[PDB]
Amino acid sequence: TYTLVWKVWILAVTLYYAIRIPLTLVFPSLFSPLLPLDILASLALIADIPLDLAFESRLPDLLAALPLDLLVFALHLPSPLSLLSLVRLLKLISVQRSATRILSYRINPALLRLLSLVGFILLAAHGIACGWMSLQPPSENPAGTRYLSAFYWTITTLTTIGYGDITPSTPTQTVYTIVIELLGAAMYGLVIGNIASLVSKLDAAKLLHRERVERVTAFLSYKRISPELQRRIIEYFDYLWETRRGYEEREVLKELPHPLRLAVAMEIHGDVIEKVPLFKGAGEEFIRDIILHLEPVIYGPGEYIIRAGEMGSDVYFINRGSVEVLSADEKTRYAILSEGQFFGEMALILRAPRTATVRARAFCDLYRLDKETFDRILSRYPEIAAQIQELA
Amino acid sequence: TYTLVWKVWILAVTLYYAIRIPLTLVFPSLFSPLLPLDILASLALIADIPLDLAFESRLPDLLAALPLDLLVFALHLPSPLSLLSLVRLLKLISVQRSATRILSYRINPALLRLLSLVGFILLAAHGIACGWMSLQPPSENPAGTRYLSAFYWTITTLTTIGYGDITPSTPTQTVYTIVIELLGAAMYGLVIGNIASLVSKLDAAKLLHRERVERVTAFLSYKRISPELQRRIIEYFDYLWETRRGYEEREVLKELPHPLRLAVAMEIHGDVIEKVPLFKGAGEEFIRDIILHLEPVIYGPGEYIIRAGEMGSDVYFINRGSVEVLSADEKTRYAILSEGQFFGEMALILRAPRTATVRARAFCDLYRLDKETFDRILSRYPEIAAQIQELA
Amino acid sequence: TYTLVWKVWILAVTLYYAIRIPLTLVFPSLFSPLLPLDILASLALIADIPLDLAFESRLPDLLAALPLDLLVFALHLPSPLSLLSLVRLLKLISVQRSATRILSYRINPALLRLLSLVGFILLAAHGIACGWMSLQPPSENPAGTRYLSAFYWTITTLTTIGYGDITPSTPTQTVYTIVIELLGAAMYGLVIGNIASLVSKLDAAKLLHRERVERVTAFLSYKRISPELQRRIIEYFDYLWETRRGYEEREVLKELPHPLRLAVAMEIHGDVIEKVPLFKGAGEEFIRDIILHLEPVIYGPGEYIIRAGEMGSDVYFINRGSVEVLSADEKTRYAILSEGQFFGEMALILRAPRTATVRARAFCDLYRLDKETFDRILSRYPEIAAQIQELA
Amino acid sequence: TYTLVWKVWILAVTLYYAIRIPLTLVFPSLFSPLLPLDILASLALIADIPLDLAFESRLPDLLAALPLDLLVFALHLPSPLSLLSLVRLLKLISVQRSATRILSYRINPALLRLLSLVGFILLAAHGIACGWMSLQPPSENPAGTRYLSAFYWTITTLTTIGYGDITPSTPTQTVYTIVIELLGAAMYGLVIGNIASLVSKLDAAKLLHRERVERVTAFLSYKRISPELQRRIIEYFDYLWETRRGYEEREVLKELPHPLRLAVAMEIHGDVIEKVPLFKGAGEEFIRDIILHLEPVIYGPGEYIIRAGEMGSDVYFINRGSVEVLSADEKTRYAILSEGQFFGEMALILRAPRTATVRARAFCDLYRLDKETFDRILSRYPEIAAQIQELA
Ligand SMILES: Nc1ncnc2c1ncn2[C@@H]1O[C@@H]2COP(=O)(O)O[C@H]2[C@H]1O
Ligand SMILES: Nc1ncnc2c1ncn2[C@@H]1O[C@@H]2COP(=O)(O)O[C@H]2[C@H]1O
Ligand SMILES: Nc1ncnc2c1ncn2[C@@H]1O[C@@H]2COP(=O)(O)O[C@H]2[C@H]1O
Ligand SMILES: Nc1ncnc2c1ncn2[C@@H]1O[C@@H]2COP(=O)(O)O[C@H]2[C@H]1O
Repeated sequence: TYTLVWKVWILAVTLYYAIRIPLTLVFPSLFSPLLPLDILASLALIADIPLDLAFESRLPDLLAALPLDLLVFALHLPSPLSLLSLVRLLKLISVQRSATRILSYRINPALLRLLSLVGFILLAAHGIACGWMSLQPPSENPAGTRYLSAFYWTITTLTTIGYGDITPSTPTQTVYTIVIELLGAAMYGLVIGNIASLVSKLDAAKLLHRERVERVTAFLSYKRISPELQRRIIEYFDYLWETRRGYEEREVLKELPHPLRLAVAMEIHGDVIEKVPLFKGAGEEFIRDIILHLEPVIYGPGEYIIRAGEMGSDVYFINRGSVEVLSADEKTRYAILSEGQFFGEMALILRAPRTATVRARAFCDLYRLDKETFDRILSRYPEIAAQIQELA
Repeated sequence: TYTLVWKVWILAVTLYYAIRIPLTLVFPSLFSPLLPLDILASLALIADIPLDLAFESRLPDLLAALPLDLLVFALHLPSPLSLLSLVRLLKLISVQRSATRILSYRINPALLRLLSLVGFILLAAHGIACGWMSLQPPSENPAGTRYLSAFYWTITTLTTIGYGDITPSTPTQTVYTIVIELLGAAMYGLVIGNIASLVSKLDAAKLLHRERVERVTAFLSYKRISPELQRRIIEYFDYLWETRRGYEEREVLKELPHPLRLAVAMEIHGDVIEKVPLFKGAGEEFIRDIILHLEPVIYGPGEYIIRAGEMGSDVYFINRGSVEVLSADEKTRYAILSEGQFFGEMALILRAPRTATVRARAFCDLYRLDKETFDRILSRYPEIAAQIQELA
Repeated sequence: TYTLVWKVWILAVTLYYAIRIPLTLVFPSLFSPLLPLDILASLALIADIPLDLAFESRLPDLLAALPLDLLVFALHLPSPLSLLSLVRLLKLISVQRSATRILSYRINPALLRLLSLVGFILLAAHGIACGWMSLQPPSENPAGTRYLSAFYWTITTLTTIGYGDITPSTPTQTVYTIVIELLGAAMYGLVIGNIASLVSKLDAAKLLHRERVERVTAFLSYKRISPELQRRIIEYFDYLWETRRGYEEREVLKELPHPLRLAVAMEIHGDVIEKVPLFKGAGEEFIRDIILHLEPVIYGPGEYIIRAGEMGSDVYFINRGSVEVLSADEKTRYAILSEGQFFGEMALILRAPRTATVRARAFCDLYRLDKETFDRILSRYPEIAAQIQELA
Repeated sequence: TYTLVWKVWILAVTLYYAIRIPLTLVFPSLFSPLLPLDILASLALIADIPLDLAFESRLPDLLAALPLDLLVFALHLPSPLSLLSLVRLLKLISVQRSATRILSYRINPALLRLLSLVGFILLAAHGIACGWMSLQPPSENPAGTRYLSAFYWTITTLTTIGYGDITPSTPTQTVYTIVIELLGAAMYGLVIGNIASLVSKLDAAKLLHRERVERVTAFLSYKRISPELQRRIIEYFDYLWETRRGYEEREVLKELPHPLRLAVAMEIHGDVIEKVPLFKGAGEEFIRDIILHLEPVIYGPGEYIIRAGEMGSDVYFINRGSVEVLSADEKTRYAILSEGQFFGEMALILRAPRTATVRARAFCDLYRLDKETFDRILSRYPEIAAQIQELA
């Protein structure tokens, strides 16, 4: 974690060069008072790439490492050959490359891109204000006022607002302004594109659920389905949103490898499976096969799970909801079942008519094992199969 | 439904503070005439969070609850310590959080976001106009004219229009204007991004259908398909758009749980299945299996459904279209079949050559059951199987 | 096709009212010279809704049908009660609703939306210019110059350019300008959103193919695949783009119903299947099953289709490419096969070692039938099965 | 590769006409000094379409081929009939059509579209500046200053900045400015839409992986999974990003035809399969079937692959990771397995209890063959089946 301090220090040093270099290009006086800071930052930049190689597309580091400054401000070079101090502003490409990889997971990449673009735009605005100040007529005005005027002009130009109170007066000013207008239009377009991209991907799951509900409702409208069934479907979809944001269990768990899927299935269904009379005293591999073949099914309130008198072929394990066991005529409540329990266990060993009616109080979200998968998997574990056959 | 009145009242109170607080910051005279309303709103805000806890990320409520105003306007504090009345404008974060959850289902979330952004932008424009009025030279002008001028300046700045008739004159005005230009560019970019996001998701189904038609047409172009077949396909796809917006039945009904899917299938196919000679007097579970295994198929106008003399293995139930039964030589019309009827019933009990030719008048949209699924499911209901075998 | 003329005439009439009504509101002189056109358009609008009901959300038609004009310009009503002539500009909602449904299939809906927005923006600019002219000081200037000035001001405002040479002078002008600035920002944001939506969906297939190629190349990079195989894959993907725009046959034909799929398969494979020694003299249903079970497979240049000495279980039908039959040692060319021919026919009746080597000159794009599907489908047609068994 | 030189030369010639034609329209003096270049470019354009037909929607070529210039500048035609020299600027449509097909694969098409739009915008700005210069009052000013002023005005207008220092003065200037404002708004909207489209599709894979991780984490949050399992899943997903950018092997290899899939599978698994005691001396087709039926599975660090005492039905081939073979009580390390080796080979010939415990050091990324697929495919190769049965 010691490299984060070095990265932050390098960011501070490059922001220092970004602010001072154009400012001292405009004002050559500011070179002796900030000399020790310049020397210290030059050493830091020289030593950075040794520390970049240790504990790990490269020209920017070499070009910003060597001190092309400290000589143009010492020998007092002319304007054409004084702009070679800005090669040290190529460190930003590397600072941004480091920042986009030491924060690619905690922060949304679109937001990181937008923030980096905003910072680059502010630095470029400072540089453009310095360039505008340089190519101005010499007048006796305070330096702060002349900076606040150049910065006001460049912010007015970059935002495409264009008040017009500060305008070009010389042909060189006009050419510079044309260039700055082009870059300002490009940068504002980039900002708008970044914002539009950031906003498009915000509510993806809500929009997907809304489109699914609209498509289902339109299809049921075509098939002339009664309003009661549509109301039940809309209440289901709403409950799905308020519980799992409209996500089916089967599609989420196909995004995982076999060991992780097995671990999740065990952590969900272990005690509930283990505490079954039929399967107690059986091995762990048989339990794993069952724990891997349970199919999620959500039953709405008042829906029929098992009806009295039907043949029946499935067993159900309650995971979240509640259930009422009732008579054939639905006059007497045998029992109320909650989490951790099960019903329909007397169907994996006999194919007899069912013994009661099962109804749902609220949304159930229970798992189900069919007798076909159970018989399929029972072929490879004959000991249990014998116990089941004797039980029958 | 009593909480909606309270939410609307809280919205009105916070819009009141949003309008009055900056206005009375600019004009300290407006504090006695609106004193009872201020007291009443202060009580409402104090009592709101007791009513927020009952019948249900929290600091904004506490910071807006306490009256940091009513003292800066009573003791006549100076400008640095007079801006502590605006902490009560943090209630907007909670009003927006309530609005985005008491209307997340009726309104498109993108539209709600755009409307909330527009309201926030108007409130911010009022506040920025007040701030611009505050840092103006003292002159004897009517208050309404000075507000209409500050509001004109801030609307001109926020929209990036920039007429330039009203411009900064002092360094403080220049700094304030630079800040306002930056926020105006950000807010306009946000508005444009919201509008682009809202417009991109408008005609999703039409675009999907258009891309499917284009891909199919291009693929048939590669395979050099005759124009008649392409014309038939385009007429089919068009009928699919004018009926179900280009949606396949099988993919729509996989978006539903087993009980809801069973209910929809029963409500679609119940009387049509029930009134079959072969299956009358059979149980409800057998009917449910058939009602669950019917496969949708749309036949175009003039298409062959059953041809005379073929072996044949399927039965068809008419759902929407019309049919003409015709001779082997297609000279005599045996019958015309409409909704609620069926044909090909003498194929689930014998594998004999067919007895007539079936043609479609218009698009049919009929269901079909194959003899393989029927035989598969007949294994678990032997009583019916015996009746079928004796019938054969 | 007579309704298109009526729709175009209604569009012309409503564009006439859109241009004349605000213009004659500004200039009350222009009411007698254009009186017959106004009467004729009023009759046309009165009679339109009788013709809207015949040969087929309704208030706009009734509100634009009755002549609320022809009285405000006849009795010379004052300004508050003179703006009731613009209710007849609600016909645009219906003209646009008709246009978006009589051209929803020929034109891209995004382009139609953009064009409708542009037309509405131009009409609104004309109306806003008229409103700006109305609330101007009375001066003796030519009407054309005053219109060209109001239109210049409104175009400068709506585009967010804001030259500033024409600016408000009165409080009413300032309020009107604030409103127009808000609507101009909204309309420009709408235009930008429409353009971004139109441009995002332009090159969908090319982008999908590019992402597939990038993903495949990156995955092969991880697995350290030799450059020759990567080059072969890239040449394949390129050929897929230059032939079918990167579309797999199997996914395109699952977008069609069973009769259309059968018709396409017959039109592709009919003569090629029919002219097979093994299957000649067989029925049409057997041919249909084969024509429905042929699987597309593209072989690259120089690839092995059948190798000498392998067991072999498949038959291949050439559809587009060319093939070279060669010896076990690949020294002698037995034959060259083109479209309409086949090879490997002596594998659906015996499971013997193969008799030659098959190589591809260029990309083949040939179909393949396995012996498993052939045996599966041969169970239900025993006569052919007997002929095959005797042939073996 | 000789056509690229001709295309570049044609691009240079059309950029020459784009710059000179409006410039010599404004300044009729510049027609004799550049006469030989004009003649040479006219010959080049005349000869281009012969070379367009050889070594290969056409009107632009014919309209730009004939010299409608060289006569309006020779006979000194008036202004209405002097604007017929610009028909030769229709060559740009063909230059762009050539550029969008000789670089559709190396360059992102969105970037190519943006660059072409930028170039067209710069050329249009030059033309608009020339048009603005033409309709200016005659004054004695240097030509360069008048161009730099017209270009400054058109760049200020096109970027929607609108300083306002240069404004219309005549009605013709006002109409021209209104037109230019409309085209500038359209072009800036097009640029913003292009940038937004380019930025939306940048980090597609990272966003897909982020959404998968968010959905999985939310679903596990609903099911109340312990933090240890969630931490293991997040470490897995992270390793998947740092290795294959979040791509599953099975979905990537379904994007390839059977020969390419077979070649990739052979190049991945060949030596590892070949060096197996059970399968040595067997044929190549049997090896191909195995090499086609190996299923990828990634095991995390510390995960159980084979547990001592279980029945066991699978064999594993190590591809990338490392493995530790351990005792039933996990006290003694039998061996450490690296790339190119395998374990569990004594399960495809007997269904005996396993003989050791297999654990993963780091992420493994190993392949697995089940005994069901092996038995399925062993039916069609009886010789090996006999060798396996005798081995058992
Ligand atoms: N007295 C009871 N208490 C709790 N559950 C019961 C009772 N009687 C029946 N059931 C359950 O109701 C089911 C209905 O018939 P099954 O064969 O599915 O198996 C039955 C049991 O799971
Ligand atoms: N006279 C008739 N009226 C109505 N439908 C008929 C008549 N004759 C035959 N059909 C139907 O036409 C079908 C053609 O042969 P099937 O064996 O499919 O079963 C036949 C019946 O469904
Ligand atoms: N002389 C030949 N001319 C054309 N095709 C041949 C010739 N000999 C063999 N073939 C084809 O090459 C195939 C190789 O072995 P098959 O059993 O697949 O069936 C063979 C035929 O399809
Ligand atoms: N001494 C050993 N060295 C390396 N691998 C072993 C050793 N003993 C067992 N194994 C492997 O561990 C596996 C555990 O039981 P299997 O039947 O899967 O087959 C076994 C071998 O693959």
